Amino acid sequence: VLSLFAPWAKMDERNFKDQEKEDLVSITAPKLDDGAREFEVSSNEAASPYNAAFQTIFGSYEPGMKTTRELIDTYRNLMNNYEVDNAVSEIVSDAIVYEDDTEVVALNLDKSKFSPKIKNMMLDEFSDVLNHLSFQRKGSDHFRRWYVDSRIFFHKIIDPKRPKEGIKELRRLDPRQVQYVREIITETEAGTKIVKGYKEYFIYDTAHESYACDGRMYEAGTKIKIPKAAVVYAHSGLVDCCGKNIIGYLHRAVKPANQLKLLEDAVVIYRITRAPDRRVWYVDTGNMPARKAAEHMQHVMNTMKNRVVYDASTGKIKNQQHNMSMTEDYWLQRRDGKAVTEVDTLPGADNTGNMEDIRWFRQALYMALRVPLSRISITRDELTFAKFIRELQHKFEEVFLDPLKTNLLLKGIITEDEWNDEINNIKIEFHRDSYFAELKEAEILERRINMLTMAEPFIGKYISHRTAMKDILQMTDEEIEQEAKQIEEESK
Amino acid sequence: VLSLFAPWAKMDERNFKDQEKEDLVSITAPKLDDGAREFEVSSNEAASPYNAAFQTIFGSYEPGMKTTRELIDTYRNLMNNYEVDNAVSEIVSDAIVYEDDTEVVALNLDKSKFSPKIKNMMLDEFSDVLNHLSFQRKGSDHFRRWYVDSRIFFHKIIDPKRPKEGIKELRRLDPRQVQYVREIITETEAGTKIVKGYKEYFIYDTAHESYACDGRMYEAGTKIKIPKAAVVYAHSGLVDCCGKNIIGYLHRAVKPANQLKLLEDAVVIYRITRAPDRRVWYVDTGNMPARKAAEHMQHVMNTMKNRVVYDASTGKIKNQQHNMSMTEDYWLQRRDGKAVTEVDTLPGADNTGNMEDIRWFRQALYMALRVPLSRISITRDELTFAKFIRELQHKFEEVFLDPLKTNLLLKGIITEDEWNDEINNIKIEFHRDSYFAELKEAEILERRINMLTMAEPFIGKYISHRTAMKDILQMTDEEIEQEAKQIEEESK
Amino acid sequence: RQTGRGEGNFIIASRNVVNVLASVDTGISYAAQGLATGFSTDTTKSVFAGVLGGKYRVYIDQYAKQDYFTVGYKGPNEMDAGIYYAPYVALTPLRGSDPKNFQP
Amino acid sequence: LIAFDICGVQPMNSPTGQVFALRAVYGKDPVAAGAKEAFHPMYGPDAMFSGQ
Amino acid sequence: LIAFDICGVQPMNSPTGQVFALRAVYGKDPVAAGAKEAFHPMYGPDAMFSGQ
Repeated sequence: VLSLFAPWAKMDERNFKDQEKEDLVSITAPKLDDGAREFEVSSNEAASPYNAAFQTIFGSYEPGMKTTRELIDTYRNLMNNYEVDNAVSEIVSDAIVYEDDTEVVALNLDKSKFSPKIKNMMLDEFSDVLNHLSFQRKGSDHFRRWYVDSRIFFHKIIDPKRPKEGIKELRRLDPRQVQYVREIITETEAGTKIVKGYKEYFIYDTAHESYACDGRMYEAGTKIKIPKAAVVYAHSGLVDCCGKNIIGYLHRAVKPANQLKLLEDAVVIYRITRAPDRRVWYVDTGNMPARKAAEHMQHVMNTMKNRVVYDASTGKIKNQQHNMSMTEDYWLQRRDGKAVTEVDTLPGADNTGNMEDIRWFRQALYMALRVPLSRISITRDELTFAKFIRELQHKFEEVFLDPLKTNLLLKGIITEDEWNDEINNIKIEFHRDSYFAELKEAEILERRINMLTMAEPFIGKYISHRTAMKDILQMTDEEIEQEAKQIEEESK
Repeated sequence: VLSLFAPWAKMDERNFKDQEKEDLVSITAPKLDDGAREFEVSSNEAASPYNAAFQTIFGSYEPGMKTTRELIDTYRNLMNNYEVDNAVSEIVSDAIVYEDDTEVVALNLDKSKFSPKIKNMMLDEFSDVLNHLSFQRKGSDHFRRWYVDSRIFFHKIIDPKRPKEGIKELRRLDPRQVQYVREIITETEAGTKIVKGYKEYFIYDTAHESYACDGRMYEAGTKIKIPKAAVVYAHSGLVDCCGKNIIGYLHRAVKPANQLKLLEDAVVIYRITRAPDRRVWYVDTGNMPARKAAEHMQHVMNTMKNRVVYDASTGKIKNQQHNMSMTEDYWLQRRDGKAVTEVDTLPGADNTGNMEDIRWFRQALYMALRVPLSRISITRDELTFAKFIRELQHKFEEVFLDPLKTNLLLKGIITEDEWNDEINNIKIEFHRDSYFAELKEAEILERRINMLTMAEPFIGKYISHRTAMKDILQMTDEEIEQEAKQIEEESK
Repeated sequence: RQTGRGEGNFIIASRNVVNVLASVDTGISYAAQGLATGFSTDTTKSVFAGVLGGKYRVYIDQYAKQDYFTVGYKGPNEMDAGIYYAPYVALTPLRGSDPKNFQP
Repeated sequence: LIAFDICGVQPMNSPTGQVFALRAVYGKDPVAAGAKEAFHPMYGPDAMFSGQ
Repeated sequence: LIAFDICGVQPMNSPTGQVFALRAVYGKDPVAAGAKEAFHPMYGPDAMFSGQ
């Protein structure tokens, strides 16, 4: 494709080949769990370079990506509405946590290390990974975009002449312009059951030449093929009823979010219309040609029309005198002894509701936005919510594992085998709201003390002190010995 | 008859031969309550390995999967619907609990074992199985799909040239891409009861030919017969009123989920339609051929139409200026004295609710999702729910126990006979949230402490200290003696 | 070529054809024949004789009037069949009696 | 018996049913003498049609 | 369809490409009737060219 990606191709081609070397065969369905859109291809003997690409590019490009565009557009439109904005804010706030002079996302390398100093190298790289996002200042925004859009992608930079020192700051890719694909690179007797290596690369789309609310978009119109190694990315493990139609967390609320604002708007238009007085004059203009017939109607209007309008700039009636009528005296000069020329009034903006149904709908929406029921101590709802946030962080986390292994491998700090054994678990942790974290511990302590207090009369009779520490205070034995030793020291 | 699966074909055939040597004969029964579809074959047909192709073709005209597809597609949408989705989330959350510096479901071999070396190997193998499934990261997703779909399947991988060592990671098979079948290999003098081993194999399929929203472009073409032994699977003990139709946990919601949706939308439509002002103008255009009559109508409606629009992006009225009239004064005319020209005003989506029905149905629905009524201390409802969660866990778990058996057996660590003797009980224990566990135990202890305290005045007169320790504190004899030993030493 | 959907995948033929198929080495080989073992020839037990080369489903036409075979194609779908049978009503029993003489 | 081993069925839910079929047809008017099927399996495609 | 790997492709990023060939020649004049290609497989070497 382009030599521009040569260092990545080297990484991607090797990974592909190593995967092919494993006979993961006799597998009917392609070995795909989630993510990328596969395009079945076939090959003569082993591969059909650029033949497959023609068929793949056109076969996947034409019938596709419309859905992706719509989902993103929808999610942004959703985000821009009242209380969605807040729900997103709350998630982002809880998900990306930092405070004055405290911890930030951090690489907790507490597991076995190579010698063991590799940890210093990894920690230094980690700091740069954050610097390459400017996470410490923009982390909230990167997260929000991922959460809201369901996905995020960044281009990785290689020197490329001296690639070991070449990793630079990341380049975010436009939403709706990324197609993640896989190829089923095999065909054989009765349908391929041959190792499915796929390559797993991306297609960079360009030229979103359409429109959006109050604007137009522009780009190149080219389709660029990339192996995978070149891009840092993440996406939610959320798929709609069909295929690999990847959706966001915001997807679930699209329905009710819109019907709710629709109901609110319906109430508003209901209240607005009919608010001013309304009435039609009926006029008998018969036995005349239209040329003259119109005079009866035109006359009544010209002299008796209520030409008065409300001043909404200043609370007054526009330039009227005297200050206010006691009655509106109207009259008609009847052409005959018949009630044919008259005024027929219409109903006003009556207080029909009971504008309460809307309360059910809003309640339902708040919840639907993935927020605690209590938002408009310790509870199951909070614990549940916190677990959700933690999982969002885990999904997002790849953004710091990917560029990390990338430069460690590009530079010559870590080998592929070492990465594979370290992780496993090199989990990047995050800070949690300190107020609530301390509160949680405080509540725990109070309960533990109350239990100890009640237990107390028998701590020297039925339950030992060590046992009480282990069951009442939920202490480990090492913890118990440490507490006893510190007490002994203090006692002297 | 694909040689590609020979390692498992061999396992199934050996099992079958062992069944042939069993005397569990003279059985009218299909020998199955919940499982594979029933078909019959002659023994001479069955004798050929290609009988599978033949039976597959028969089964193709009684598709099986078509029904399961309709059920699953329904289940997928129920999961997708708000106030269904969340119940599933809570269930999944409790079924598989994750925490920092905490274990995950693990194999607890505290029961009789053939050997401590095997024990060590099995524990490591169990871990490799979880690693193969990426359980530590995706265990809850696999579970969710299982709960909703009623089942999960996985394709096993064997080298197969070194099928002791080349044991590779599972490929999740999506329900609707697979069916479980069983054949009667026998005939007799009207009513065969001859040993029916059945083999119980699987058939692979897939189809995106039918309607899809997106992301679906594949079809199995021919179907593939897979040895039973080649598939890891689990399913809930939930079946239909007939046959072997496997039912998901959300099947209960099929009725009320949609009843609620139906009512909700009806309420919304009711409220929106007829919310804004609606009115009909009438013009007396009589004594004209029709096209001519319209001129009179146009002479009125082109002046009467209130060509004003409500801006829902910004709450404004388009073409309103000046700010707002005190009244809407219209003039309508007629060519005779006949009160025919007029304007009608129309309803009026009145605030009739009494929005109580939708609420009753929502509560009923929510309960139907197998959740506590306390959801939107420790109670019977919570305990009942926990029992439910364990029931789910103990069916799901086949997903780990099956490959555990297979891998150990292939390696040459265990024999099948040994497997059958050890299990019995090689229970894998699931992690449960320690927060709630602590609360439960603490409450239990509080009550036990209070009982002890109250008993105290006659603990040395009518009942003993031992009595209280075993009856109130619910200690075992060993527990009492050991606890005392520790107390006595602490007292020194 | 004729259907555009797929090659023949089944054979229905005179027992004699089958006797030949079952007695010849159907694989790619030098030359060979012997007693029939390759396919069932016994219409007592089935119609389905076996699969030729693992490729075509072979059946016995027990009523061939002379000696012939038919080869054909059936796809995975119901539309790709050539021949259709939409039963709509089938084998529905009637039970009762005629009370005039009350016989079943 | 092997009555349906090679037969499509799609059992009807009414007597006297129907089936539809579609041919891709070139030459402007789909209904014409000499009209030709774009993907006819036996007859070859016309390469001049989209070209010279 | 038949794969296009039965032939070369050289897809282009522009219309109208060109191909250059380097034909080794002999007989003191690159452009002449009778001039010959040094490595044309149909013909043997001119066995006496540098010789008799």
